[PDB]
Amino acid sequence: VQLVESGGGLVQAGGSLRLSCAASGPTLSNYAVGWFRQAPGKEREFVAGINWSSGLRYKDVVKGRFTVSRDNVKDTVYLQMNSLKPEDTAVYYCAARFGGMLPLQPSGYANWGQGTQVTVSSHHHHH
Amino acid sequence: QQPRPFFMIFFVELWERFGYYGVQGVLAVFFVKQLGFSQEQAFVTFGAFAALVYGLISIGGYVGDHLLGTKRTIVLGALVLAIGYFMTGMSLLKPDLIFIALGTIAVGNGLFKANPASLLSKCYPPKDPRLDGAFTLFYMSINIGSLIALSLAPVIADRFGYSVTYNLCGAGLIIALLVYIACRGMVKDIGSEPDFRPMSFSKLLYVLLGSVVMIFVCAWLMHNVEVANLVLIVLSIVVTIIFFRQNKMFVAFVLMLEAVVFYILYAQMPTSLNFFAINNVHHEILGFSINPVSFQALNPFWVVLASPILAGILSMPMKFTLGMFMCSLGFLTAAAAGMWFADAQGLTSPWFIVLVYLFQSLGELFISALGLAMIAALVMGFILGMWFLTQAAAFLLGGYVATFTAVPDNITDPLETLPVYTNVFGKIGLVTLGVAVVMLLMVPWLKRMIA
Ligand SMILES: CCCCCCCCCCCCO[C@@H]1O[C@H](CO)[C@@H](O[C@H]2O[C@H](CO)[C@@H](O)[C@H](O)[C@H]2O)[C@H](O)[C@H]1O
Ligand SMILES: CCCCCCCCCCCC
Ligand SMILES: CCCCCCCCCC
Ligand SMILES: CCCCCCCC
Ligand SMILES: CCCCCC
Repeated sequence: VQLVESGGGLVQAGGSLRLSCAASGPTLSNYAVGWFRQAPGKEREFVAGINWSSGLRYKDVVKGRFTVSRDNVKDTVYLQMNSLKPEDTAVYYCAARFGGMLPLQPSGYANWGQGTQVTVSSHHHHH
Repeated sequence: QQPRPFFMIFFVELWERFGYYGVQGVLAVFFVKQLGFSQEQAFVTFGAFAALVYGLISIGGYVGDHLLGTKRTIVLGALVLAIGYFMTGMSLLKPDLIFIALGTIAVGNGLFKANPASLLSKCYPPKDPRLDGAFTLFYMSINIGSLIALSLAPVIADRFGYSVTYNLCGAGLIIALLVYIACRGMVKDIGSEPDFRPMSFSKLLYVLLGSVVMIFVCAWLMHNVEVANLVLIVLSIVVTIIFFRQNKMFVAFVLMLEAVVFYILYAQMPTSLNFFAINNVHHEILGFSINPVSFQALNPFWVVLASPILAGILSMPMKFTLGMFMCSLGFLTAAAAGMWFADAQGLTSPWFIVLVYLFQSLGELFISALGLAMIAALVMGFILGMWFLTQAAAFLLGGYVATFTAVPDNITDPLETLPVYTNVFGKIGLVTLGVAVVMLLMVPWLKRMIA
């Protein structure tokens, strides 16, 4: 019923970060966990998720870069973010809905984390 | 208002039904998530489980009437039931146990179910005016236990796991037994004839042996639902042939076939309508998030509110016909909600499901609450057995019907699942409308035969 997100932070373009979502009470195993993100001045949008039986869903613009996966021992869900780009900069949320569906809008999910800032800088080393 | 033994029977029945519906509400989800069954397997396995639970009811009535006594068979049934619930909780340690545990629940119900009602019948002198009210309150007891179990058991299983849920089902049975034992003195002059002679240990062993054999047979049939279909088809032809050899029976037969359609639809609440709620309904009502599996509690909920009211307010075939029209409307409402009133993300308001369950529960109050009680007016033990057998066949058929809504575990988009549910529910509602119309057309002839 309450999810804790961890693992945000600051990274340079092309780098990687891992987000994790854990639930205090309810076993997360029964839940589809979707990752949403809100960039400055826009609405929360679906990024990626895994349902209660290992089915996966992805936003087009993150396919081949983000992977959602689940550790059912630790009751934890992960979002592995590789090849990060400046426009992946946002506040990231995990959200949980009972069952096998990953609806696209925030209203499909009852339980929400508090949000973690992910920032991707155009920084690269000097040539 | 009622004799004192009524209150004991009320609470024994409540706690036994609490245990049962604690299992029924979570069983299909348990099959899918815990045992890894596909949704098709879970649905047909639930159909077989429910078929066995209801089909054996004739045996426990025979055991209570003629072998051991009503009060003894209440105690034995309650003990076998509690053992079954605890065996189910243990099945999480030893998964190979699951079918045996479910067979033990099935046989337990078969020993138990007929006997509290039988006992309640004996608490009133035979033309006591309070009888009708007593049975409406008995049904409300069944549905209060079911309401609590269907509300809370999915929450409990989510928060603490299935072993705790099943152990609490067992505990509910234990406290049914404790309430019986504490109130034993209230029914000292109440029972069938064997209750008042010393117990025959010969007959007690015949019943324990037959029970164990039946437990293994049930486990096998639930594991192999294909032969279960075969067995029931053969059994049905044989019973129909015997029935036809032995014009009020023709009316009992036709009302029984209509009841079959009703039980096929009832079988959808724990299977296809449950996963419809999981997959295509908002899990929030009046601002509260809820476990969508708990939506099954809307059935006893509406029964609890509507049974007193509907007790306050034609005759048999028309009441049956009305119930069939209500059931048709429940499934047409489900279909319409999905076809026209869903979100852009594919989700429907849970108020449509509140209404679906209202329609289905009114159908229940018209058909099955008021069925074999008044099939007994056209006939007796044989037809009682036939009713239970046909209702078991109906649950097997219902599981099969539910498989048309099964969703693969990799689907994640509600807009892919919504058209499957709406197609199946709309066709169920249309077929049921046709059945209701044929029922309506036959009401005058049927009502003539009762003359
Ligand atoms: C329509 C039938 C309604 C059933 C009535 C539910 C009985 C009340 C539950 C016990 C007390 C409430 O305890 C809790 O409350 C929160 C918000 O209220 C609910 O919701 C929370 O838990 C459930 C399952 O554990 C999750 O599916 C749900 O998405 C989560 O947000 C649950 O229902 C209940 O776990
Ligand atoms: C009321 C007397 C209690 C009788 C209990 C006897 C149980 C016999 C066990 C037989 C094992 C198959
Ligand atoms: C190897 C798993 C076998 C499980 C059998 C469970 C039997 C328990 C009897 C009470
Ligand atoms: C009133 C006691 C009933 C005894 C039945 C128990 C058989 C195991
Ligand atoms: C009794 C009707 C059975 C239909 C099976 C396909």
